Amino acid sequence: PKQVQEFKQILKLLKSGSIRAVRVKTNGENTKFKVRCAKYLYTYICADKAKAEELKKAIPKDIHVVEIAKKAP
Amino acid sequence: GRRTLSQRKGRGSIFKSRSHHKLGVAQHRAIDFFERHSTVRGLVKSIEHDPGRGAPLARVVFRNPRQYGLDKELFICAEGLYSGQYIYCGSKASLHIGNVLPIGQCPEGTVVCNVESKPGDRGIIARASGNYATVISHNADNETTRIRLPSGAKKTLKSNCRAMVGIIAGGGRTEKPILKAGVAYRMYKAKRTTWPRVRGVAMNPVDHPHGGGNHQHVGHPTTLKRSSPPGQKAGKVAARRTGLIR
Amino acid sequence: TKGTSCRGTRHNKTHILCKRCGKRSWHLQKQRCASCGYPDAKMRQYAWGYKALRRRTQGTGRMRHLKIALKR
Amino acid sequence: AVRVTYVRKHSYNTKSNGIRIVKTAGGNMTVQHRQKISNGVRCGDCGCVLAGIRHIRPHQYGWLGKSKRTVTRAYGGVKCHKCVQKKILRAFLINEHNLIKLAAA
Amino acid sequence: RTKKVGIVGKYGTRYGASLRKVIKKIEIAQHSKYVCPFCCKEAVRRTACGIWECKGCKKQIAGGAYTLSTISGATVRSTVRRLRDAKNSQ
Amino acid sequence: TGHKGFSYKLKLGKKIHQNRGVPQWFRMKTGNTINYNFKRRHWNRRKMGM
RNA sequence: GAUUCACGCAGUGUUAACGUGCAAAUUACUUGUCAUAUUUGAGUAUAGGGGCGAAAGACUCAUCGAACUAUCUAGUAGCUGG
RNA sequence: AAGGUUCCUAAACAACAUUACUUGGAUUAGGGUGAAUCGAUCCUAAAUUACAGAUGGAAAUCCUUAAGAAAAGGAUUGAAAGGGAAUAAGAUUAAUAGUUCUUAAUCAAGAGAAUGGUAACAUAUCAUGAACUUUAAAAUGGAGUGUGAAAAUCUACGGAAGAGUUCUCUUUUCUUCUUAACAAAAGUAAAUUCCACUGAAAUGAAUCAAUCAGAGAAGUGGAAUUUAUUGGCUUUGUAAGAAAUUCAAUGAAUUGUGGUAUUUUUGCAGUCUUCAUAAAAAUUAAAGGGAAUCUUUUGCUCGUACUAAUAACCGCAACAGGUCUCCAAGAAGCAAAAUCUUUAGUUAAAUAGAAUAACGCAGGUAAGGGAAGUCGGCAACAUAGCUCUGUAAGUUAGCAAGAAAGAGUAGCUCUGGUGAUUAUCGAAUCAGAACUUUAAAGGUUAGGGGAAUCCGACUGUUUAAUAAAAACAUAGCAUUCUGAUAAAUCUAAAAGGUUCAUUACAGAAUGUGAUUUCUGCCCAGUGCUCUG
RNA sequence: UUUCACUCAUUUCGUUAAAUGUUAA
Repeated sequence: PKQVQEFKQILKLLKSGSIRAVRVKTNGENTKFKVRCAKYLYTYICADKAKAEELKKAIPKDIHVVEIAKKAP
Repeated sequence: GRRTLSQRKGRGSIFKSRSHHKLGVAQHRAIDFFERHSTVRGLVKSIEHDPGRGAPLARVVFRNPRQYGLDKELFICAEGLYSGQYIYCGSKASLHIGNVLPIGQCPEGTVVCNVESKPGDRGIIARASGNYATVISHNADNETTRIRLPSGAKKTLKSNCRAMVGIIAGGGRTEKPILKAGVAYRMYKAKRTTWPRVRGVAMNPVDHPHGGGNHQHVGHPTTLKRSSPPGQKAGKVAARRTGLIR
Repeated sequence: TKGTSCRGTRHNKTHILCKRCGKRSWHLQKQRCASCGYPDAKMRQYAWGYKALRRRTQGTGRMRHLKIALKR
Repeated sequence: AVRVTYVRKHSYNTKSNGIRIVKTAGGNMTVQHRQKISNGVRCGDCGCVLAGIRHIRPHQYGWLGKSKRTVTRAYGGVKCHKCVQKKILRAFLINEHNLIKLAAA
Repeated sequence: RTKKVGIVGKYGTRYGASLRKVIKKIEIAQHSKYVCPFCCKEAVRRTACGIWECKGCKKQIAGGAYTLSTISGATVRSTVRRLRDAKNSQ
Repeated sequence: TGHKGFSYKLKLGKKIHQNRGVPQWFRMKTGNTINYNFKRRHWNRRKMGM
């Protein structure tokens, strides 16, 4: 698993065709966007809800998105 | 009776040499043209400890005179050699310590070690620690020279036998008194199985010719002919004298 | 301690099964079979071992191909 | 104190059977197989350990980056920087001497 | 610390007074430091029997079993030097 | 042992297979004298020497 | 190749127990020893007038002043028993 | 290793486990052992075996690269403890699990002629590099001291949740508060080695110890490597969604920060020690040289159950005997000692009940005397830790020596000494003073001492199973032969074999037995030798 | 009749059977 550091690395990651699955985890403070690629599981820790919403707009429509919360799926 | 331990030693079962950590064969390089009509320069890369022998061994590195590459030798260290030294071998080599020269180019009274008894056989005589042989005389009539062996014997050799100038390192090794049985046990780490030597008189009549009766004694003279069969040849063989010397 | 006690350390095999005779007579360190005389081409037979000859010889097995030939 | 067991079938504390006990979830301690300690490169002349090259197993240099197993210098990775300076002086000074010694002395 | 048993006091009282006196001469010279014939520093210490290494000077020298240079190996170096000079000139 | 050769394990399996008894139907044949397998052994009774 | 204790080991004494035994050599206390002439596993080498032995004729699969096994062999007996 | 189905489940108890058995490692019948990453397979070590050759009447022996029209160079085997490409956490089964499932990775084989820094040296592949050669790694003893880090134990601050005690008190005692492989790089360590500036004497620098310096110290500024995966520790992705502790009837709650304490493990740094110098190959990288011009597929064969022992192994057995290892809590103490407890395991391990005779086996005590017993203080008793004082003759001057001998030691309440940061914080250790008592090492653990004589010098070894010694060994002393085509010596023979990878400071064969002192006279006899 | 001189069987060795011998240069 690799951690991306800024937004522009994960905007570029999503618009590529190599995505395989996205899981969104909501925690007490932050939100993690664990994009599952072919090799690694890249994740982005965001601390602003507005920035989190922008990421969900950029997610393609043919890809499955899983939302995880205080209860495991 | 049984077979005495001297007989069992010739079989070589537990009496084989403990030569596993030994460095190699310490000898001169093979004789060729450049050692017979020119000189080769060798570099003393390192000086190392060969198990089972008192003298150190030098890792000399000659260039290959006919091909491209190196030629790694293993000499016996003359006392004085150091790492990074240059040594020259050949008929035209200078008379410096560590240089290998034919025995005929050395002046009278010079000191050589690791002498060849027969040309091209890469060293026979004067190889132990501190030992050396001295050149006595030359004979240009038949190209033969006389040297004095470290035992005091005089030997005649062909004048083209090679030898290294100097004294073998590690002198005075045997002047330090061993003190403990443990130290003598450690001496034969890279040698044969011979150390704890039971007296024959302490044995039994089957095991040894000395195996005595109600008093520990030999009972017959301990000086024997050279032609005694193995098994009864114990003591002193062909002894011309005995007792303490005055 | 030459009796009961010294038997505890016996856990190392000396012989294992042989490929040619099927018996546990293959000496691991001698690399030969004590019974059928392995890699030696000829089978190990002796005249003093007359019982050993009547235990493994011709006619003690299936005779898969010789039973037809002699019957023929 | 939680006591552990060897995971593999080796049962002797040989050099290749080194283990490290680490902690895991719930207070359980598991067994990790730890690597052996290697040696670095040495100068071919003075036998001193070179700088800039890591001390890892010989096959692990295949996984290393191509620039992380040698130093960008003549005889890099085989000779110390002092081992090389004397090489240059020997090559130059001796050749200079052989120009005044022979060649119309 | 000791009156007349300098280094062989580690042997205690169990090898004969003479044998401890004899080994004292060798054991002092075996562990002693010698003047290095190249860098002239008292920094040569024995590694093995017959091998001596200059510590702060990067050299290995072949010498005696317990001393850097023996008496027999000292007159030989001079003897060869004299013969070398005589051979060159006439 | 835990570690064993391939052929040795199959000769161990056959020894397991031969440690069985006479099936009941075989005992009901006319003129039958085979009731028990006298080549039977148990791990703690006799070691099979292999 | 100093003095000791401990995990272990040995086997000084009781000439204790046991002595158709827990055991075809063991147990208890006591004693000695308890890392460099140390302890120990696996692999490997040495074979019967042979090997191996810090040497007791000790050890060489409960077998040793010449192993075990089979053949010569139903060895011979002026001796003993029927 | 050895065993081999002994593993698990169900039915069932005739036999077996010195009574019995519903129990069983016993009877019957089914079920169970899943790997690209763990091992074998691969490499070589001591050693071992082939074709051709050599030897032999023969069977067969020798040789292992030397003898060969054989093998760029030397053949086969030899390690489940030596070397080696790569996998971890959680869950799951009546039983397999670094093997299955979920999740997350890694490795191999593929398929799609450069910059920067003074320098040490540095740049997600980058940034070409053939033949040939070299270097390094794999790959190398032990002791002891200091120290970095992790874990465990202990402890300080701050809480959350649950349990125990509670007529006598106790803001109390106890349990949980966790995190993998592989990677990232906010913050930040210890040690060593190098680089640049400058040039040390009024010599400095530094350690527990040392040790270092004009072929250049200390100072300042840098570079590199090591520290159980990337980069050592905290932290981060993994990853809280797991797991642990609670509550409710699947769903909810929390998961701070420290320590100048101890142990273990793991490295590092120099010191000591050797007539001891403490493996090789497979395999990999780099250099010198200048020839040439992210996605996806596959990862085969075999072992894998169980015991590993006061019941699965070897001893005829469910035998008090024997058999190689890994992990390892509290008290107390110098102590991994004796003694007691925690997690885990077990209460059965060749049958019991009653009575409480003699003679026994094991453990004890005793009036007065004190070895008078006996071959003999055999057996038992006795001294015993720590602190202080004190300690003979003799001596190889090192020891004797814990010589011998004498004094102190408890509990409670206090006082002082030994540090760190600028008053607070911490370490168990030493000394001292009053008071009280049953006057204190002694529950356990825990040397009897002295004066002489004989032997062996010492540490060591020995008759497995009646002798552990004064016997053997030992270092020391001494004698003999041998120039290596030799000496000794194995073989029937042998371009055969051992000491010998050797070379007189060596090899081989012997006697005496440390040190000190001394080794007297005899060459007729028997040996051995001679240049006669 | 030992006493010699050569090598040609023979003995003992060394290497990668790698400049031995005689002229020339």
